[PDB]
Amino acid sequence: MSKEQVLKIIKKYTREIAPELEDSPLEPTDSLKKLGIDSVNRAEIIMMVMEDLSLNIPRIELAGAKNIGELADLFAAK
Amino acid sequence: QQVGIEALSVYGGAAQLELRKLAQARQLDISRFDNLMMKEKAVSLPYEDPVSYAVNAAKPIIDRLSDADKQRIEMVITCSESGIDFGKSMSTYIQEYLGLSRNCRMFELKQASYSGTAGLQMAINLILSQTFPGAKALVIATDISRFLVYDWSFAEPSSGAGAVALLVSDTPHIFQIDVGCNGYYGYEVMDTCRPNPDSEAGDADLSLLSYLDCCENAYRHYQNRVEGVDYRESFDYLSFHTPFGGMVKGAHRNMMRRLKRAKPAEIEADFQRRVMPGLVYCQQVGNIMGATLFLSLASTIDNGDFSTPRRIGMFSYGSGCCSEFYSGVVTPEGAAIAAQQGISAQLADRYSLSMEEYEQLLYHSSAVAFGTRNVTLDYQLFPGVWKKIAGKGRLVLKAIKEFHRKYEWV
Ligand SMILES: *P(=O)(O)OCC(C)(C)[C@@H](O)C(=O)NCCC(=O)NCCSC(C)=O
Repeated sequence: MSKEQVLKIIKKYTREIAPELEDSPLEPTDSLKKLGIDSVNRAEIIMMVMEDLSLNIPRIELAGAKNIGELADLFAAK
Repeated sequence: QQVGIEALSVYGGAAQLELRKLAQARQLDISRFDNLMMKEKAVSLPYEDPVSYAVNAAKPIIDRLSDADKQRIEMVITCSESGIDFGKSMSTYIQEYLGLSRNCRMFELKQASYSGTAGLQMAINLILSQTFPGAKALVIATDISRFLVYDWSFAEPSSGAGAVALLVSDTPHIFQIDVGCNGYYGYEVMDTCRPNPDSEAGDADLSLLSYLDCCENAYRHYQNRVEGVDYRESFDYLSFHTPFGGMVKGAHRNMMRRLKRAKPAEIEADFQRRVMPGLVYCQQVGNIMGATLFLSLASTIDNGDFSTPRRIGMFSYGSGCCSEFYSGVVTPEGAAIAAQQGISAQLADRYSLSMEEYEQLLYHSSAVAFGTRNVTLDYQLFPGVWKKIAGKGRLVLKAIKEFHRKYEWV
């Protein structure tokens, strides 16, 4: 699966976690914090994406991304 | 062989800050911290430190003991990430001001917020070793957040102060431990740390993911050792290290989803029944580090239902990291004893700081920075706070003289 495909899955769960962003555009340089999703929900998004992709690895391996594009990259690499 | 907590006593500080005032002062929505289940954090005054917090936590336990039973305390373990010396344990001061026996092993234990559980397990093993039949251990988890005015800014809303004292023995009136029912898991990770005195550094997002990984793995280790255990059916309540309530809700949800494939409404009902009782006192003190899981246990006991004996599952985490899942049982009698401690009343009688007083307190905290050789405390820094302490038989830090800390009962 591609970086761009993964990014679309991240966008879906972000909009699901934060319904006020249903219609707004989401750039790969947007950060969940500035959007601004709270600490628990930022982890929830990561875990939903993991489960969607059946990725059974330590959650900490998805830490450290500064924006959703970098998060897409992180997932893409696994 | 019977073992566990014979007595439990808490000190939640002399003052607290309402997080809604912190939000209003940062022009955040008041619901931000409500969303995260945070209400108040306890705040240490300059004339308090982890020793005074520890002594105030333990004093009621020692006060109730016979001279004979007090002399049976032969180990004092202080569990902290807020130490005051690189070599001298706080246990020496604690022994001095509680009047404990000189025939006593004394030391301090460190692994972020896992410290308390580690101390408790060591005390348990002393009892189980049967090396000294009748000996008791005093384990005190004690921590403050003395941040000076940052690396620590991320943690300001959550970083509290408190201590919980445990007396551990072969007559566990409060919490009877399930012996051998332990799972643990850890690895090196830079999630948060305290690499400079009076500070903290970290990536909170990494720490939450690490907490979740450990919650799953420590429990799986327990499950591998305790045949037939079920995450819903075997535990009447669940207590957790609680950096803030919202993340405990998230962890419980993750566990229920994975282990029980539970649906969202079912998970939220289970949360309210089994986890919310433990969060009640935690929400009034904030993250009190190594003591938080023990405060959650005390909260579960006061706020849950103990009309028949109940099993509580305990999850401990400390950044860095290490974690443990373990369990025990509380009876109706134990719950009745714990209720007499009056924790809720203690917490309600603390001084409610304004944002102005809080900012001044941060500023004045520098006087008692780590490494201070000489300082004489002004107890009238905040006259109104003093009025809430004076006459209650509280220990406070009076002075440091040539690095020697001196305390006073006020
Ligand atoms: P997010 O919505 O960005 O908010 C994070 C908050 C809760 C504001 C922040 O204060 C936080 O995440 N604090 C928790 C960090 C922490 O202390 N974790 C627990 C470790 S206890 C320990 C030292 O082991």
